[PDB]
Amino acid sequence: LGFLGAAGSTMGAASMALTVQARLLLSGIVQQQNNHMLQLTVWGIKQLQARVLAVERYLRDQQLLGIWGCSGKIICCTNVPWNDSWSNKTINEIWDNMTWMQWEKEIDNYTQHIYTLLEVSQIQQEKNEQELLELD
Amino acid sequence: LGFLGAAGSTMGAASMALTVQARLLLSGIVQQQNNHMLQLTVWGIKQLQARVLAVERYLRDQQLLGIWGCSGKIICCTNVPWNDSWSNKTINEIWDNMTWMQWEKEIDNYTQHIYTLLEVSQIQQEKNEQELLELD
Amino acid sequence: LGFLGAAGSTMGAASMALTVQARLLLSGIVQQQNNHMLQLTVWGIKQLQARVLAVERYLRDQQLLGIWGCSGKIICCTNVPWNDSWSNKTINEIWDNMTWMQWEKEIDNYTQHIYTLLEVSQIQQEKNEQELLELD
Amino acid sequence: AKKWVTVYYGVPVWKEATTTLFCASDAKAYDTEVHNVWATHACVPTDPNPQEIVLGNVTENFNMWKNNMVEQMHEDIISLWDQSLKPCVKLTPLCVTLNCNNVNTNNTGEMKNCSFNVTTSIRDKIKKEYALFYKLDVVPLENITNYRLINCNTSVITQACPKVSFEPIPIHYCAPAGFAILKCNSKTFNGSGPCTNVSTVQCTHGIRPVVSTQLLLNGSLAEEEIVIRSENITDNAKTIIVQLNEAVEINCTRPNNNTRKSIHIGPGRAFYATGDIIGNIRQAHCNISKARWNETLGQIVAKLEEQFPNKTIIFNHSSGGDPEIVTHSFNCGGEFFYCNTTPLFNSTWNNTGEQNITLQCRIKQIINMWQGVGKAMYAPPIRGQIRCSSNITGLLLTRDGGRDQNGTETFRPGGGNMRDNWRSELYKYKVVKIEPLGIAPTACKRRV
Amino acid sequence: CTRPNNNTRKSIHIGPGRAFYATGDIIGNIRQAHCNISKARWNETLGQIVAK
Amino acid sequence: GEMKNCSFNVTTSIRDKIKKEYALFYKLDVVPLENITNYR
Ligand SMILES: *[C@@H]1O[C@H](CO)[C@@H](O[C@@H]2O[C@H](CO)[C@@H](O[C@@H]3O[C@H](CO[C@H]4O[C@H](CO[C@H]5O[C@H](CO)[C@@H](O)[C@H](O)[C@@H]5O)[C@@H](O)[C@H](O)[C@@H]4O)[C@@H](O)[C@H](O[C@H]4O[C@H](CO)[C@@H](O)[C@H](O)[C@@H]4O)[C@@H]3O)[C@H](O)[C@H]2NC(C)=O)[C@H](O)[C@H]1NC(C)=O
Ligand SMILES: *[C@@H]1O[C@H](CO)[C@@H](O[C@@H]2O[C@H](CO)[C@@H](O[C@@H]3O[C@H](CO)[C@@H](O)[C@H](O[C@H]4O[C@H](CO)[C@@H](O)[C@H](O)[C@@H]4O)[C@@H]3O)[C@H](O)[C@H]2NC(C)=O)[C@H](O)[C@H]1NC(C)=O
Ligand SMILES: *[C@@H]1O[C@H](CO)[C@@H](O[C@@H]2O[C@H](CO)[C@@H](O[C@@H]3O[C@H](CO)[C@@H](O)[C@H](O)[C@@H]3O)[C@H](O)[C@H]2NC(C)=O)[C@H](O)[C@H]1NC(C)=O
Ligand SMILES: *[C@@H]1O[C@H](CO)[C@@H](O[C@@H]2O[C@H](CO)[C@@H](O[C@@H]3O[C@H](CO)[C@@H](O)[C@H](O)[C@@H]3O)[C@H](O)[C@H]2NC(C)=O)[C@H](O)[C@H]1NC(C)=O
Ligand SMILES: *[C@@H]1O[C@H](CO)[C@@H](O[C@@H]2O[C@H](CO)[C@@H](O[C@@H]3O[C@H](CO)[C@@H](O)[C@H](O)[C@@H]3O)[C@H](O)[C@H]2NC(C)=O)[C@H](O)[C@H]1NC(C)=O
Ligand SMILES: *[C@@H]1O[C@H](CO)[C@@H](O[C@@H]2O[C@H](CO)[C@@H](O[C@@H]3O[C@H](CO)[C@@H](O)[C@H](O)[C@@H]3O)[C@H](O)[C@H]2NC(C)=O)[C@H](O)[C@H]1NC(C)=O
Ligand SMILES: *[C@@H]1O[C@H](CO)[C@@H](O[C@@H]2O[C@H](CO)[C@@H](O[C@@H]3O[C@H](CO)[C@@H](O)[C@H](O)[C@@H]3O)[C@H](O)[C@H]2NC(C)=O)[C@H](O)[C@H]1NC(C)=O
Ligand SMILES: *[C@@H]1O[C@H](CO)[C@@H](O[C@@H]2O[C@H](CO)[C@@H](O[C@@H]3O[C@H](CO)[C@@H](O)[C@H](O)[C@@H]3O)[C@H](O)[C@H]2NC(C)=O)[C@H](O)[C@H]1NC(C)=O
Ligand SMILES: *[C@@H]1O[C@H](CO)[C@@H](O[C@@H]2O[C@H](CO)[C@@H](O[C@@H]3O[C@H](CO)[C@@H](O)[C@H](O)[C@@H]3O)[C@H](O)[C@H]2NC(C)=O)[C@H](O)[C@H]1NC(C)=O
Ligand SMILES: *[C@@H]1O[C@H](CO)[C@@H](O[C@@H]2O[C@H](CO)[C@@H](O[C@@H]3O[C@H](CO)[C@@H](O)[C@H](O)[C@@H]3O)[C@H](O)[C@H]2NC(C)=O)[C@H](O)[C@H]1NC(C)=O
Ligand SMILES: *[C@@H]1O[C@H](CO)[C@@H](O[C@@H]2O[C@H](CO)[C@@H](O[C@@H]3O[C@H](CO)[C@@H](O)[C@H](O)[C@@H]3O)[C@H](O)[C@H]2NC(C)=O)[C@H](O)[C@H]1NC(C)=O
Ligand SMILES: *[C@@H]1O[C@H](CO)[C@@H](O[C@@H]2O[C@H](CO)[C@@H](O)[C@H](O)[C@H]2NC(C)=O)[C@H](O)[C@H]1NC(C)=O
Ligand SMILES: *[C@@H]1O[C@H](CO)[C@@H](O[C@@H]2O[C@H](CO)[C@@H](O)[C@H](O)[C@H]2NC(C)=O)[C@H](O)[C@H]1NC(C)=O
Ligand SMILES: *[C@@H]1O[C@H](CO)[C@@H](O[C@@H]2O[C@H](CO)[C@@H](O)[C@H](O)[C@H]2NC(C)=O)[C@H](O)[C@H]1NC(C)=O
Ligand SMILES: *[C@@H]1O[C@H](CO)[C@@H](O[C@@H]2O[C@H](CO)[C@@H](O)[C@H](O)[C@H]2NC(C)=O)[C@H](O)[C@H]1NC(C)=O
Ligand SMILES: *[C@@H]1O[C@H](CO)[C@@H](O)[C@H](O)[C@H]1NC(C)=O
Ligand SMILES: *[C@@H]1O[C@H](CO)[C@@H](O)[C@H](O)[C@H]1NC(C)=O
Ligand SMILES: *[C@@H]1O[C@H](CO)[C@@H](O)[C@H](O)[C@H]1NC(C)=O
Repeated sequence: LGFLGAAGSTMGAASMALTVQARLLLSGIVQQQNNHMLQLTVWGIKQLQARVLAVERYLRDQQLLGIWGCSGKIICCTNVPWNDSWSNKTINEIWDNMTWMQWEKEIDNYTQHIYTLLEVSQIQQEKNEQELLELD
Repeated sequence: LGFLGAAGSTMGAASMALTVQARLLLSGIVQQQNNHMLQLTVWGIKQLQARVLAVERYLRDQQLLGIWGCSGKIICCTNVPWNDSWSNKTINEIWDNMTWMQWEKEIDNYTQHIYTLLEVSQIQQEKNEQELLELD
Repeated sequence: LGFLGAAGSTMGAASMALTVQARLLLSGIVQQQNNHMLQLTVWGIKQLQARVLAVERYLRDQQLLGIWGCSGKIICCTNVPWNDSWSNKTINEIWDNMTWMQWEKEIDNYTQHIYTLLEVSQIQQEKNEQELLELD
Repeated sequence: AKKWVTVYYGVPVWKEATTTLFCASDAKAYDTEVHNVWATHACVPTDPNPQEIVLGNVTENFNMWKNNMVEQMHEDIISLWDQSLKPCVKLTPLCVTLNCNNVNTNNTGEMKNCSFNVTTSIRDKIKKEYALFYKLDVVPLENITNYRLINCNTSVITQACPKVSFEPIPIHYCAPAGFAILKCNSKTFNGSGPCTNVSTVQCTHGIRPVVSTQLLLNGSLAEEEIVIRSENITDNAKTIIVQLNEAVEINCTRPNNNTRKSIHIGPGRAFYATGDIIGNIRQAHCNISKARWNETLGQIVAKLEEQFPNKTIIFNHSSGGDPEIVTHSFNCGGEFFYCNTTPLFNSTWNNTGEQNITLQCRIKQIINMWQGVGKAMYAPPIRGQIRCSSNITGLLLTRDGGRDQNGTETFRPGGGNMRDNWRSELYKYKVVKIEPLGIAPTACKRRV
Repeated sequence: CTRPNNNTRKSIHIGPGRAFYATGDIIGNIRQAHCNISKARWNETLGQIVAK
Repeated sequence: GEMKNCSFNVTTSIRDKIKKEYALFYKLDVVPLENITNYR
C-alpha cells in the first residue's frame, strides 16, 4: 500500500497495512549500490554516519519487541491491563476516528511508564513463572 | 560440518547442516582482537567500512524472518501455497538431485514476488486475524 | 532494580530482575543527543568506533538466542540434558549460594562445547524433525 | 501433493561480488622493529586456525586476470606510500644550483663531488654544503660542470621514513562477515577457468607486498611444473606472468660502506644523506647461480614449444624503456637496486660458494616509484651491511610486435605493471557474497 | 553568457614540480564579456512581479 | 582595456635561480600602493 501509505487512513485501515512501513524502512530506495583513488570524500563520511543513526532507530524498538515476546511478529498482544486513567475513549472509536497520528501524541506522555509495566506482567512475571511451571 | 561444508552436498544433506553457515557468518575467524599513536591508518578505515557491509547482509534477511514468524528458528514453514507456474519439479526430486546451488538460480527471478506474497498470507492476514480471534 | 542492581544478590534474586541489565545495556544514559564547522574531531571518531563495539557485544549473543528458539524472550529453556561431569552441585544450591558471578567462572570453560550441543538437540534435531512432522 | 512455501536461513549459496577487505598479520619483531611501512603500528591481527574447509562437488570458475582483489592491493599500497613520510622532512627548499667535478681518480666511479646552497638552522644564514649521491639523481643543463636535480622538474620531494623497514612481511587478506574468499588449491591453471577442488577460506595466504619489476620475490610456488598465467596469449601484445615450480635463491649485497651526514633544513627538520665510502670503489653485486637458472629455463623453453607454434625463432633482451622499467628494480635492505636482464636472454635454445653470475648493478636515491607526480620520495642510505635472504617467485614477459605468420617471434621481458605482480598470488582467490535466505517448497504448513 | 576574449596557455613553474597556469595572450579586438538577455520576455516576467 | 602589462619575480624550477616573468590578469586582481605604476 506504499511507504507510510496508510498514515492518512484511520487506525483500522493503518493496522491493515503496516508491514510496508517497516519493509522500505531500511533497505528500499535509500540503500543503493554504495559504490584520485580514495573514498574518504564528503559523501563517504555522510553515508556511514547516517548508517549508524539508521540502525539506532530500528534496534531501539527491536530490543523492546524482543523483551515482550512480540519479536516473532508485527502485531502481538500482551498480558497487561489498560489503566482507564491513561485514555477514556472506546476501543472501536479511535480506530475509525482518531487515527494513529493523533493517538501517538496522546500516549507519548505515559509511554515510558507503559513500557515499564509491559516488561513485568508479560516477561518479568509471565516468563519467570515458567521456571517452576515448565516441568510438572 | 564446516562453514559452507554442505554446499557441495544435495539440498537434503544441506538442510541437515545449515546452522554452522550462519554461526561462522559473523564472529568466527574474521572478528579477531581488533587491536605514532593513532588508529586512523589504512587498516582502521577498511575494517570499519567492512563492518557496515557485514551487518547489512545479515539485517536484510534478519528483518524478513522477523516479518514472517520465522525469526525464532533456522527453519520455519509458512501458510503460503506454491503456484505450480514457478517450479514444476517434485518436492523430493530437487532435495537429492538439483541442490540449493542451482535452486537459488531458479527462484531468484520470482523471489521478490514470493517475498511479497509471504508477507500477507502468513503475517498481514494470519496475524491480523488474531486482533479479533485472540479474545472469544 | 537498577543496571546490574542484582549482580550482588544470589542467582535466584538475579534471575528475578535481569531485564533492566539488558534495557540500559544499549540506549540508556550513554546514547545521548549525539550533536570551524565539521564533526571529524577526536570526539566524533571515538563515538562511532565505540558504536561498532557496542552492537558487536549485543549481536554475538543475539544471534545465539535466534538459533536456539529463545529469541522471543529473556528466559527460555532447551531440550539439552546436563552432563553431570560439567557441574556436580544441586540445582537449588547455586541459586541461593554460589550466585551468577562465580557461576560464569565455572561454565566459561565448557561454555563453547555447551553452545555446540545447544545448537543440535534444540534446533539441528528438533526444528529439522518438523520438516516431516509438520504435515500428517 | 499440496506444495507449501518453507523459509530456510543459513543456506550455503554464494553470488559473485566484490567487497572492502582488511589486514591479517602475525607479530613480527615486536620489540626492535615495531612499525614497518605496510603493517604500521595498528594492523588487523591474524588467527592461528584458518577455515581449511574444502568443498567437494564444487567446480567454480575462477577469474585470474579479471580478479577485483588485485586492484584493491594496488590502491592500498600507493595510498599508504603517500601517507608514509607525510609527517617527515620536506625537501622542497633543498633543490638548488649544483656545481661539480668527478672523483680524485679518473674512473678506476659513478659518484660526483657536488657543492650547493642549503639554508641551515637559521633562515637568514646560508651555508654551502658538500654531500654524496648516486648516478642519474641529477641531469645536466650547462671549466666546471653546471647542472640541476631531476626532482624540480616533476615533483615535490620529501625525505623518507627513518628506522622504518621497507621490507615485506606476510600480509593475509580477511574478507568481512557475510562474505567468503574462494581458495583455489588446484594443481594446474589454464589462464582462468573452472577448477577441481574449490575451498572456502576467510583468511588468505601469506602474501608479501612485492615491490619489483622483471622478477618476482615472494609467494606462491605451485609445484611439479611451471604454471603459465595467461591474461592473454593468442595475441602477443599482452603481458604473460609465469609461476615457478621450485625457488631459485638470489643473493643481493652492496659493498659500498657509507657514513651518516645530517644537514638541517630550516628549523628542526633534519636531512640525512650519503657520507663517505670506506674502501675500494665497487658495483652493488647481486649474484646468482649459472646452472640452477639454466635448469629452471629448461622447462620454460619446453613449455613455450607446447603453448606457441613449433620451434619458431624466439630470443632477445628488454626493449627500450627507462631504468626502472627494463631493469630488475627492487628494494633490498633499504636501497633500490637496478641490475641488468641481459645475461639471461643471451641463451638461444630450441630443443627443450656457488658460480659467479652478476648483472650491471646501479644505485638510485631519487625514487617516485609508480610515477609519483605529486609526492616524490628520497631513499635514505643504509649504514654498513647489505644482505638479501630473498627469492625468485616468478617473472614477467611481453610481445614480438605485430608480425603476420612467419618464423620469427622473439620474446623478451617487457612487463610494465604492478598489478600483474600480485596476479601470481591472488590467482587462486575470488570473493563471493553469501546468501543465507533460501525459499524451498515441501509438504508442510502452519496452523492457528 | 559568452566571453569573446580568446586566451592562450602560459605555464610558469613555482619551485620543484608545481605548475602555475595564467592568461596568455588575447587574440583579436578588445571586448567586454557579453552576457545578453531579452527585452520583452523579461518585461513580461516583471509584469506579474509588480502586480503581485 | 582593463588588462595591465605587469612584470614580477617568480622562482623557477631551481630555487636559487630567479626569473622575471610577464603575465596577464583581469581588473581588480591588484591594488595600488605607490614614472612607473608600482602596486601589490
Ligand atoms: C619474503 O619476506 C621476508 C619477510 O620475513 C623477507 O625477509 C628478508 O630477510 C632478511 C634476513 O633476515 C632481511 O635482512 C635482515 O633481517 C634481520 C633480522 O634481524 C632481527 O634480529 C636482530 C638481531 O640483530 C643481530 O643479527 C642481525 C642479523 O641480520 C644483524 O643484522 C644485526 O647487526 C645483529 O648482529 C634485531 O636487532 C632485528 O631488529 C630483528 O629482530 C635484520 O637484523 C636486518 O635489519 C637490520 O637493519 C634493520 C633496519 O630497521 C634494523 O632494524 C635491524 O636492527 C638490523 O640492523 C635485516 O633487515 C631482509 O631485509 C628481508 N627483506 C627482503 C626484501 O629481502 C624476504 O626477503 C622476502 N622476499 C623474497 C622471498 O623474495
Ligand atoms: C588473446 O587476444 C586475442 C586478440 O587478438 C584473441 O583472439 C582474437 O580473436 C579474433 C576474433 O574475431 C581474431 O580475429 C580474426 O582472425 C582472423 C584469422 O587470422 C583474421 O583473418 C581477421 O582479420 C581481421 O582484422 C584485420 C585487421 O584489422 C582486418 O584487416 C580484416 O579485414 C579483418 O577484420 C581477424 O584478425 C583474432 O585474430 C584473434 N587473435 C589471434 C588469432 O591472434 C584471443 O581470444 C585471446 N586469447 C586468450 C583467451 O588467451
Ligand atoms: C476521561 O473521562 C472523564 C469523565 O467522563 C473526563 O473528565 C471530564 O468529563 C466530563 C464529561 O461530562 C467533561 O465535562 C464536559 O464539559 C464540557 C464543557 O462544559 C461539555 O461540553 C461536555 O459535554 C462535558 O459535559 C469534563 O470537561 C472532563 N474534565 C476534564 C477537564 O478532563 C476526562 O476528560 C476524560 N479523558 C481525559 C482527557 O482525561
Ligand atoms: C503529557 O501530558 C500533558 C497534559 O496535557 C501534555 O501537554 C502539556 O501541555 C502544557 C500546556 O500546553 C505544556 O506546557 C507548555 O509550556 C511551554 C512553555 O514554553 C510551551 O512552549 C508549550 O506550548 C506548552 O504550553 C506541558 O509542557 C505539557 N506537558 C506536561 C508534562 O504537562 C503532553 O503532550 C504530554 N506528553 C508529553 C510528551 O509530555
Ligand atoms: C513445467 O511443466 C511443463 C509441462 O510438463 C513444462 O513445459 C513443457 O513440458 C514438455 C513435457 O512433455 C516439454 O516437452 C519436452 O520436449 C523435449 C524436446 O522435444 C523432450 O525431450 C521431452 O521429453 C519433453 O517431451 C516442453 O519442452 C516444455 N516446454 C517448455 C519450453 O517449457 C515446463 O517446461 C516445466 N517447467 C518450466 C521450466 O517452466
Ligand atoms: C528470470 O527468468 C529468466 C527466464 O529464463 C531467466 O533467464 C533469462 O534468460 C535470457 C536468455 O539467457 C536473458 O537474456 C540475456 O541477454 C543478455 C544480453 O546482454 C545476455 O548477456 C545474457 O547472457 C542473457 O542471454 C534474460 O535477461 C534472463 N532474464 C529474464 C528476466 O528474462 C533469469 O535467470 C531469471 N532470473 C532473474 C534474476 O531475472
Ligand atoms: C563432582 O563430584 C565429585 C564426587 O563427589 C567430586 O570429586 C571428589 O569428591 C570427593 C567427595 O567425597 C572429594 O573428597 C573430599 O576430600 C576433601 C579433602 O580431603 C574433604 O574435605 C571432603 O569432605 C571430601 O571428602 C574430592 O576432593 C573430589 N575430587 C576432586 C579433586 O575433584 C568433584 O570434585 C565434584 N566437582 C568437580 C569440581 O569436578
Ligand atoms: C577450565 O578448567 C580449568 C580447570 O581448573 C580452569 O582453571 C585452570 O587452572 C590452572 C591452574 O590455575 C591454569 O594454569 C594457569 O597457569 C598460568 C601460567 O602462567 C597461570 O598464570 C594461571 O594463574 C594458572 O595457574 C589453567 O590454565 C586453567 N585452565 C585449563 C584449561 O586448564 C579454567 O578456569 C577453566 N576455564 C577456562 C576459561 O579455560
Ligand atoms: C669533495 O671532496 C673534497 C676533497 O678535496 C672535500 O673538501 C675538502 O676537505 C678537506 C678536509 O676535510 C679540506 O682540507 C683541510 O682543511 C683544514 C681545516 O679547514 C685545514 O687546516 C687544512 O690545512 C686543509 O686545508 C679541504 O680544503 C676541502 N676542500 C676545499 C677546497 O674546501 C669536499 O667536502 C667533498 N664533498 C663533496 C662530496 O662534494
Ligand atoms: C584453458 O584450456 C581449456 C582447454 O583447452 C580451454 O577450453 C577451450 O575453450 C574454447 C573456448 O574458450 C573452446 O573453443 C570452441 O570449441 C567448440 C566445441 O564445439 C568449437 O565448436 C569452436 O569452434 C571452438 O573451437 C575449446 O574447444 C576448449 N577446449 C578444447 C576441447 O579444445 C579454456 O578456455 C582455457 N582458458 C583460457 C580462456 O585460456
Ligand atoms: C608586455 O608587453 C610586452 C610588449 O612590448 C612584452 O615583451 C616584449 O616581447 C617582444 C617579443 O616577444 C620582445 O622583442 C624582440 O626580442 C627578440 C628576441 O629576444 C629580439 O631578437 C627582437 O629583435 C626583439 O627585440 C620585446 O623586447 C619584449 N620587451 C622587452 C622590453 O623585453 C611583454 O612580455 C608583455 N608582458 C606582460 C603581459 O606584462
Ligand atoms: C652557493 O652560494 C655561493 C655564494 O657566494 C656561490 O658562490 C658564487 O658562485 C657563482 C656561480 O654559481 C659565482 O659567479 C660567484 O663568483 C661565486 N662566488 C665566489 C665566492 O667565488 C656558490 O657557488 C653557491 N653554490 C651553489 C652551487 O649553490
Ligand atoms: C585440492 O584437493 C586436495 C586433495 O586432492 C586438497 O589437499 C589437502 O588439503 C588439506 C587441507 O588441510 C591438507 O591438510 C592436505 O595435506 C592436502 N593434501 C595434499 C598433501 O595434497 C586441497 O586442500 C584441495 N584444494 C583446496 C582449494 O584447498
Ligand atoms: C666501514 O669500514 C670502516 C673501516 O674499518 C669501519 O670502521 C670502524 O668502525 C668502528 C665503529 O665503532 C670503529 O670502532 C673502528 O675504529 C672503525 N675502524 C676504522 C679504522 O675506521 C666501519 O665500521 C665500516 N662500516 C660501517 C658503516 O659499519
Ligand atoms: C625582479 O627583480 C629584478 C632584479 O634586478 C628587478 O629589477 C630592479 O628593480 C628595482 C625596483 O623594483 C630597481 O631599483 C632596480 O634598479 C632594478 N634593476 C635593473 C636591472 O634596472 C625587477 O624590477 C623585479 N621585478 C619585480 C616587479 O618583482
Ligand atoms: C536434476 O537436476 C538437473 C539439473 O539440470 C536436471 O537436468 C535433471 O533432470 C534433474 N533430475 C531430476 C528429474 O531430479
Ligand atoms: C625538466 O622539467 C622541465 C620543465 O618543463 C622540462 O621542460 C624538461 O624537459 C625536464 N627534463 C628533461 C627531459 O630534461
Ligand atoms: C649466496 O647464497 C647461497 C645460499 O645461502 C650461499 O650458499 C652462498 O654461499 C652465497 N654466496 C657466497 C658468499 O658464497
